[PDB]
Amino acid sequence: KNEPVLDTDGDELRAGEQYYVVSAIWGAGGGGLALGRLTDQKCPEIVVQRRSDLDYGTPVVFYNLDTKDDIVRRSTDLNIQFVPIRDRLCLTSTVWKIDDYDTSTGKWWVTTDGVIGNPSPQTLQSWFKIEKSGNLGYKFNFCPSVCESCVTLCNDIGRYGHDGQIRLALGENAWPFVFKKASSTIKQVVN
Amino acid sequence: KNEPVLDTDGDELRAGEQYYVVSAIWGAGGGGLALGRLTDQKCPEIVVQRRSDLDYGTPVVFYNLDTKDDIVRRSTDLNIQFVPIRDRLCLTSTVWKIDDYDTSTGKWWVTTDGVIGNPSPQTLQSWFKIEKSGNLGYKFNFCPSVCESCVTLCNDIGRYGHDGQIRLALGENAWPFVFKKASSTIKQVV
Ligand SMILES: [Zn+2]
Ligand SMILES: [Zn+2]
Ligand SMILES: [Zn+2]
Ligand SMILES: [Zn+2]
Ligand SMILES: [Zn+2]
Ligand SMILES: [Zn+2]
Ligand SMILES: [Zn+2]
Ligand SMILES: [Zn+2]
Ligand SMILES: [Zn+2]
Ligand SMILES: [Zn+2]
Ligand SMILES: [Zn+2]
Ligand SMILES: [Zn+2]
Ligand SMILES: [Zn+2]
Ligand SMILES: [Zn+2]
Ligand SMILES: [Zn+2]
Ligand SMILES: [Zn+2]
Ligand SMILES: [Zn+2]
Ligand SMILES: [Zn+2]
Repeated sequence: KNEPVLDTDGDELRAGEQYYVVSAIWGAGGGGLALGRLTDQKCPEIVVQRRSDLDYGTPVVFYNLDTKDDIVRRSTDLNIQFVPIRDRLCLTSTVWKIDDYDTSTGKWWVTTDGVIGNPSPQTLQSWFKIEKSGNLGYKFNFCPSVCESCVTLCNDIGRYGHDGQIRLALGENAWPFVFKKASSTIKQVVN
Repeated sequence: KNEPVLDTDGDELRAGEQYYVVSAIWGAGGGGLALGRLTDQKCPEIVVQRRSDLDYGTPVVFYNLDTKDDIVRRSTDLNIQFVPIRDRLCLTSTVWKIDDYDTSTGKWWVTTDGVIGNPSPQTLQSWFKIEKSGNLGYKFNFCPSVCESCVTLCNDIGRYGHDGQIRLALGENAWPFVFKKASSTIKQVV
């Protein structure tokens, strides 16, 4: 029942379709999201942002909580999965999830090896919401409500430098994004 | 400066002194807290509650954020450490800390191997608060203020049965406790 998330063409986002997640702020605001690697723990791959605003990164696909709903809506728990075109460097999943607290940095990082579906305590770390960010794009929000009796973090996602890369983590200042159709989705609006 | 936490004799808690942490609800509400262990895990030890209300468990000591304050006060971050009278089972610390999320239960357990002091992002999981719980004892709360920029859990601590034992975890319904001074030795000013 919530309002649909829109892409840069003004079209409602469709579950199951590929979208680049691109910073709503260009220049020093960077480009799109992608799979990255840390040298101390190369798998699972982490979520990073490309520094070049003309690099849209790797597309993601959204999976709704209600698998019957074709539309991606604001403020509704969903799973997010990178869909790389090239061969896998890691055998962990490319599904986003919130990591365990990192004492070395004070951060709750967005990483991968998440799980699709099965809303439950077991999958709590894999559920994200998309929220409107004022009048400038959207933000990711980790505040799952799939388990009413579970204590959870409830916080927006920002971007933070670590080891020379731009990572995503829970933080006080959300980073805004827009959604751009990947080539496979552009085919869906043309005959 | 917030109001002091009081023990069962009406005396303020002092840092470094040993206190049993005993359920304010007796009978089916159980007894005091103690070090325990899991089946697959001997180390670090976990925080458990004794089922018998005349078993006060293992005493704890409190460490203040500011090492100069000797009084334990409500709604202030502190470290909590078991001081067992029995041989250690582990080389890990007996300092309380919030565990990593347990996907198999949906719980954020209170465990040990925490750290004393050094309020920082590195030690964030080791800082607890004591709050009044209405007309019946005190509750523990995990909601550290030691790192203003850090994102943190912020929740009361309840008691939950798992795998035959009574554990503590973050939860919506806090469990109430009182503090019984453990030793009959002289109350010496630090
Ligand atoms: Zn439309
Ligand atoms: Zn249109
Ligand atoms: Zn290293
Ligand atoms: Zn590039
Ligand atoms: Zn439906
Ligand atoms: Zn991890
Ligand atoms: Zn680290
Ligand atoms: Zn690193
Ligand atoms: Zn105050
Ligand atoms: Zn008063
Ligand atoms: Zn006194
Ligand atoms: Zn007094
Ligand atoms: Zn002072
Ligand atoms: Zn240790
Ligand atoms: Zn642990
Ligand atoms: Zn750890
Ligand atoms: Zn488990
Ligand atoms: Zn179980």
